[PDB]
Amino acid sequence: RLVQLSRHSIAFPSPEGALREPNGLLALGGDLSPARLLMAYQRGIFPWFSPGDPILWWSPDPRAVLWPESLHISRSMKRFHKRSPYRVTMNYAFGQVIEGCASDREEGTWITRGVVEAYHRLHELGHAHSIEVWREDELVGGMYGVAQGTLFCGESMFSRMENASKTALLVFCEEFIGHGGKLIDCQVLNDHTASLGACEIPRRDYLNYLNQMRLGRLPNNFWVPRCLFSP
Amino acid sequence: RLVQLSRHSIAFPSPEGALREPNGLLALGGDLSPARLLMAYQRGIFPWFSPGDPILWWSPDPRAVLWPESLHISRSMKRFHKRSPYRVTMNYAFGQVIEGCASDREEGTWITRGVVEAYHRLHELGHAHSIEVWREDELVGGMYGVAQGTLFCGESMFSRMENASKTALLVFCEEFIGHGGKLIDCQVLNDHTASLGACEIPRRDYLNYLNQMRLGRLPNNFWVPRCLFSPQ
Ligand SMILES: CC(C)C[C@H](N)C(=O)O
Ligand SMILES: CC(C)C[C@H](N)C(=O)O
Repeated sequence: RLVQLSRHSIAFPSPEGALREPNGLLALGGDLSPARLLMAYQRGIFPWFSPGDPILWWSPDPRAVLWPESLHISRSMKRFHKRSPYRVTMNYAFGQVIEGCASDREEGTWITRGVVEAYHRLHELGHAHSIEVWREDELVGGMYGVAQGTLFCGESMFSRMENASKTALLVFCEEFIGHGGKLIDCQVLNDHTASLGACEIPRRDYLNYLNQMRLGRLPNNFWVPRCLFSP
Repeated sequence: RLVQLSRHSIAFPSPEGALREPNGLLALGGDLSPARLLMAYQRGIFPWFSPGDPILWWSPDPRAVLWPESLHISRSMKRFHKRSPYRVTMNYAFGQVIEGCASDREEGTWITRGVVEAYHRLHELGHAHSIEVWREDELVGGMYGVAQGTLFCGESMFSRMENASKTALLVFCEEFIGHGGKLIDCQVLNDHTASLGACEIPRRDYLNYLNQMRLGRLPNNFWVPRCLFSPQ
């Protein structure tokens, strides 16, 4: 299997052909052009690879996902948010947010300048979005991802101050479900993501949901840059 | 005659009182704010002016239009599309399409940073849409415009590869016709648009349709980003 892409085509092989180990490895090569990424997200595929390696494309089985309404907020966090010291915005500083996720030397080490430029293009074309957390005038956290109708693909999140991440995710979810949102894609289940309510589901089911929710929509102004939470 | 708009009011004068030559010159000034732009379209007025000049608003008589079903496709163009090398999408890259038209260097030269931002806002707001044509991984054409119910005002289109904009309009028309689309506004006829089957009707007639179709409605999700046609 494992198809090798090229500049001559933006089409990917079927997700069902992905490898078992590593989980979901479907293709390598191509580029991070706006059209190829959209095609990918449209088919439940996403790019991830370490700096120095060719572009690797995935669609694991199972797929880690998060039902907005199932977001788990600790009793402590709720008390924290009740008197939150942060304010949350939407699409105010995408560059800073993705650069925030990049600078942390962990899972975000895969975010190279090439990746940053690629997603900043999707954000400029209106498909990639960011939620920003502010402490005074400083960005202390947030998250970003690619929208797919009523489905949201969460690429990553970062935090430079206690409870910043949870805040962005807490408020976003309220906003999301409040206006039609139905699902958040987390790709691969991990400890932190699992502690927040993320659960695994068969890839085939994820695909069902995806081509089902990508043709849906949220209010015309749902992604317009604005303030989301401010006491 | 012809009025100076004000940053104060977002209202327009009766299109029927426009000049004959230059055809349709109705007003000047104002700004390109969403509210005002959206209002002009509602009234069958559109902005057009060269860099350096003040905003100019127009409503020509006659008006150029295109009945979707009457789109003319040559026999060799059908042969081409039958085995098409292009991919067509909706709202995948409005900014790139508009910049593509601005780069035309013929008359896309009126499209300044200001005009681009103004139409970008209407896109952000969901009133302006684009149709992209891809060849492999490259954007080779497309068109963008403002939706007005079952009426669509085609602002402009561009081509970087043979038959690109024709397949853009061909695929769009099929999509548009299939879900309730009634008319495409072309503003002012030009050899190319004329070969595609566009024609001229009296301004009072166009306005008549406009006021009828702006009430019409297409599927609630007609404009969400998606692929409309995939090559083979
Ligand atoms: C919303 C989150 C699931 C985003 C990203 N997948 C992460 O693990 O941080
Ligand atoms: C897109 C076309 C059908 C209309 C546009 N005004 C043009 O002449 O390019």
